[PDB]
Amino acid sequence: MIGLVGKKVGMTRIFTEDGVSIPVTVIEVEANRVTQVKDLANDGYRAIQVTTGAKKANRVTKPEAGHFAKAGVEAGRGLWEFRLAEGEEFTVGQSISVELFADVKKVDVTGTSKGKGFAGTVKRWNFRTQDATHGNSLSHRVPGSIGQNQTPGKVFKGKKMAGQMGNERVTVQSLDVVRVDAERNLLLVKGAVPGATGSDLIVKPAVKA
Amino acid sequence: MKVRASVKKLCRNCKIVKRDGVIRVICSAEPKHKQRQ
Amino acid sequence: SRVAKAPVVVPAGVDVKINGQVITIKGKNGELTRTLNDAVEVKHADNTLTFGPRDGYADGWAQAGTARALLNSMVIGVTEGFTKKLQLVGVGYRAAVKGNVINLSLGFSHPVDHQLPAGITAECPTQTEIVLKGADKQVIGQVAADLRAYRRPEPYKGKGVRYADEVVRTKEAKK
Amino acid sequence: KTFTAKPETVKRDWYVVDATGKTLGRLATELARRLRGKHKAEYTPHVDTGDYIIVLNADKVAVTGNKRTDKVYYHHTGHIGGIKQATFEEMIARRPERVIEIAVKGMLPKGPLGRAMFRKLKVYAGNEHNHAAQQPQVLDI
Amino acid sequence: WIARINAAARQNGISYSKFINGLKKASVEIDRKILADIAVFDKVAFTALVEKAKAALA
RNA sequence: UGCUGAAAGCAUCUAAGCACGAAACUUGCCCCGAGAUGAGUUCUCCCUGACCCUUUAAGGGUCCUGAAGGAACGUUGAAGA
RNA sequence: CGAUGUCGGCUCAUCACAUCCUGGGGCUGAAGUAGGUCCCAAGGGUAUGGCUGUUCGCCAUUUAAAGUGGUACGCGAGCUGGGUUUAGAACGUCGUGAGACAGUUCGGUCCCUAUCUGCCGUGGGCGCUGGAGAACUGAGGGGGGCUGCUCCUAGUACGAGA
RNA sequence: GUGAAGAGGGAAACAACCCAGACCGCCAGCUAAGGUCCCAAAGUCAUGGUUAAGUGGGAAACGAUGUGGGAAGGCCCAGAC
Ligand SMILES: [Mg+2]
Ligand SMILES: [Mg+2]
Ligand SMILES: [Mg+2]
Ligand SMILES: [Mg+2]
Ligand SMILES: [Mg+2]
Ligand SMILES: [Mg+2]
Ligand SMILES: [Mg+2]
Ligand SMILES: [Mg+2]
Ligand SMILES: [Mg+2]
Ligand SMILES: [Mg+2]
Ligand SMILES: [Mg+2]
Ligand SMILES: [Mg+2]
Ligand SMILES: [Mg+2]
Ligand SMILES: [Mg+2]
Ligand SMILES: [Mg+2]
Ligand SMILES: [Mg+2]
Ligand SMILES: [Mg+2]
Ligand SMILES: [Mg+2]
Ligand SMILES: [Mg+2]
Ligand SMILES: [Mg+2]
Ligand SMILES: [Mg+2]
Ligand SMILES: [Mg+2]
Ligand SMILES: [Mg+2]
Ligand SMILES: [Mg+2]
Ligand SMILES: [Mg+2]
Ligand SMILES: [Mg+2]
Ligand SMILES: [Mg+2]
Ligand SMILES: [Mg+2]
Ligand SMILES: [Mg+2]
Ligand SMILES: [Mg+2]
Ligand SMILES: [Mg+2]
Ligand SMILES: [Mg+2]
Ligand SMILES: [Mg+2]
Ligand SMILES: [Mg+2]
Ligand SMILES: [Mg+2]
Ligand SMILES: [Mg+2]
Ligand SMILES: [Mg+2]
Ligand SMILES: [Mg+2]
Ligand SMILES: [Mg+2]
Ligand SMILES: [Mg+2]
Ligand SMILES: [Mg+2]
Ligand SMILES: [Mg+2]
Ligand SMILES: [Mg+2]
Ligand SMILES: [Mg+2]
Ligand SMILES: [Zn+2]
Repeated sequence: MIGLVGKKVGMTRIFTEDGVSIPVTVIEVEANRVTQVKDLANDGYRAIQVTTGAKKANRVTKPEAGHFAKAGVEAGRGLWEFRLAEGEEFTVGQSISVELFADVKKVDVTGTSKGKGFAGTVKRWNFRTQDATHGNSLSHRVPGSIGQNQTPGKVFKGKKMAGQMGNERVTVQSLDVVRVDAERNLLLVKGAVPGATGSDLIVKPAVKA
Repeated sequence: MKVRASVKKLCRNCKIVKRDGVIRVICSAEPKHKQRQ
Repeated sequence: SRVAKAPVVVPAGVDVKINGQVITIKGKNGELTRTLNDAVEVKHADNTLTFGPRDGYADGWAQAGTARALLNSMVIGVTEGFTKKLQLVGVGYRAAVKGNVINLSLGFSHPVDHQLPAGITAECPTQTEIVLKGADKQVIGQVAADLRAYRRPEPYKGKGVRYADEVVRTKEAKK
Repeated sequence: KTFTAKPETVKRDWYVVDATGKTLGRLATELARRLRGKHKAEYTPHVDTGDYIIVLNADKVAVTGNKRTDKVYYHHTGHIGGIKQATFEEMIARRPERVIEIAVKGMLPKGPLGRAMFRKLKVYAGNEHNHAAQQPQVLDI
Repeated sequence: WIARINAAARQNGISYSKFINGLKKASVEIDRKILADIAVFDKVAFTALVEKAKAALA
């Protein structure tokens, strides 16, 4: 359904009447606003493109500011797009309120990951390391052997080795929402949503619950 | 449900038929007679 | 062959529509359509369709008896009536009808809540005896078999869902 | 010294053909030799003498027998557990352009000029296109 | 050389095994090089040639 | 396992056709994904000067023009060899 | 033979299906339970220890299961060197002796920075035919799929009981 | 007998198999072994039958109302099934 865009600020815990310590996190969600409505005859697919946040005047560029003043909105910071289905009526000037999640029990959260650098073979793909003793020389952490002999006589495609760790788009699903905030524009969702704090995540109703 | 490459009739009600490239042997009142080629 | 040369009969009182293949026979029960394959020539003698192979085919007598038997079955379904009556067996096995629903308590934690096609008018004159009517014989045979064959009756006790007129194999657990 | 038809002087055409009711093996070799360009008298091997065809409604092409289902399409990708397979009826219901494009890709020759001759295969599977501005002629086969 | 000869033969409406047979009926000794070279430019004389083959057969 | 039913007037899941069927199949879940050369779709912002020379026009050069926007440099980061 | 390092462990796999588990159907000398036996099915999963140099094997103990094979009986320009294998020493036995013996204990140097194919990552130039700032449609690809047990139905059906 | 001491077209490639024995030059004609739907040159050439299984384009013991042709017999309007 119509997603929204938030920014993860911290992690805290909501307690209960009983004594449950529910882990929870606060994604601040301002009121997003429709920027470009598409459909099939206009572009090829029904969707919605939006933007929330704030960007400075002397670093919004002349291509972007024309698209801003073509709508009539403020100087936001991103450009995100949500696919849709039928049975909806929409315009461009109306801004989306923060209470669209106020009746959904299970949501989905996508975002970026953290950046763990050029990783290792014992670190990313969980290769069990070898003997740190007992004769063994200079092969404590290497990934060992990778191919057969002479038939194929090559390293197959789909192999796993060292590389960049994460730092891409990941997805956690079906999470638990406990509380909204009309006063200071928050969403409290149970768990540990991806990415470091100071990043912007894409939240939506859960695709299968 | 035998599988054999030498099928046969046994009783007086064995009906050899051919379905979908398979020479089946069946019977009206016998579960053991039921076959396949 | 021999049923391909022995032709059909058809009485009056009925809206005959032989538009070549689409022979819709609108009368007392209903009407059936079928777009036959074209390996048969057929004309109406106002009481009897002739049946034979159209000239040039290889397996011409394939359709020549089957389409004849089907055109017997369609017009006698429109004329008289068709069912093949079932009989539920078993204590704790009960069947209830409201027009186009079957509710069976066929030994499962969820009851068999099953639905019906267009050409089915079903009735239970007794709680375990159901009969489902219709005219299209090929459809009301298959629908009866699907509505029955959740449980073939097991060869020891005879407890299950069987036809009212079939044959079951009484078995013997030896000691 | 026999004449070698230089490319900047030789022309091109525009034909359309509605392949409904036509068989694959007896259609595709004619669409292969048309864009190979040998039915014209001024054919040369090493320089392209091709044509332009447009094959309309290519989701109707039929092969007789039982081979609407018994015609397989094997292709392997490069990741060791990844060779796949789709059959003829599924390829027809999914993408009815590649049922003709690979059929002419077989019979057309293989190389840089093979891909150059493939570049003119403007083959569709609908009942309209956007090169009628080029005023084509309805060829019959 | 035989390629453009067969091209012009299918262009005018005749095969190759009938064409060379009609020209052997007309007892010509002209080779594939110049039989192709006529069909390069002079289309009406090669049309006359296949008309002669059609008038030798028919 | 079926329904209808000839070949073979009868039984026949099969030859015409119609219905069911499992972690395998295509999807459905998710990721990098137009260097898809078959190179895309898509709403936006900028340049509306004079000329002579043989390359007679898709050509070479002198001058006000040098904007959209990016690169480089400094402060650096939950981005990083 | 102007040399392709050999058994077994450690580390990484991939395919095969004559399928160990799990999925669906027929037969039974199948009441239920659990099984017998072939037929379809290879997506996924497959024990930690004692003992010898050991794959196996035996034994102790789990689990749904502890599959069968090829890949130079996969893999030493990736790693142990215990096994068989060099030089020393001894016992049995053989020869008069020099010394031998799939007989045995004991100690015994495992070299190399990647040029190229390959594979996982990160990048500059140019093309996409006016040039630049972005957001995307997705033909194809790639990871993913496991299973235990307790409770409801119900101590129902089946069964003489159990 | 090729092949070692031998080139070339057909068997995809392929010393030994079939064709065949090239001293040099030519943008000349006829065929062999083998091929003529396009890749790659030449018949989607005509009558004419089998095949329905990609059989053609890998195999046995045995199996069967798959199928075409021939030769005899028994039962039959004393209607044989
Ligand atoms: Mg980082
Ligand atoms: Mg370890
Ligand atoms: Mg060392
Ligand atoms: Mg160390
Ligand atoms: Mg079947
Ligand atoms: Mg696979
Ligand atoms: Mg080639
Ligand atoms: Mg029958
Ligand atoms: Mg039947
Ligand atoms: Mg599962
Ligand atoms: Mg599924
Ligand atoms: Mg050497
Ligand atoms: Mg050696
Ligand atoms: Mg098997
Ligand atoms: Mg069994
Ligand atoms: Mg698999
Ligand atoms: Mg496996
Ligand atoms: Mg799957
Ligand atoms: Mg151990
Ligand atoms: Mg020990
Ligand atoms: Mg062991
Ligand atoms: Mg081996
Ligand atoms: Mg071996
Ligand atoms: Mg092994
Ligand atoms: Mg080895
Ligand atoms: Mg090695
Ligand atoms: Mg080793
Ligand atoms: Mg040692
Ligand atoms: Mg280097
Ligand atoms: Mg390198
Ligand atoms: Mg780049
Ligand atoms: Mg897939
Ligand atoms: Mg000799
Ligand atoms: Mg010699
Ligand atoms: Mg030779
Ligand atoms: Mg040769
Ligand atoms: Mg060979
Ligand atoms: Mg060759
Ligand atoms: Mg000579
Ligand atoms: Mg010959
Ligand atoms: Mg040709
Ligand atoms: Mg012919
Ligand atoms: Mg055989
Ligand atoms: Mg009798
Ligand atoms: Zn029997």
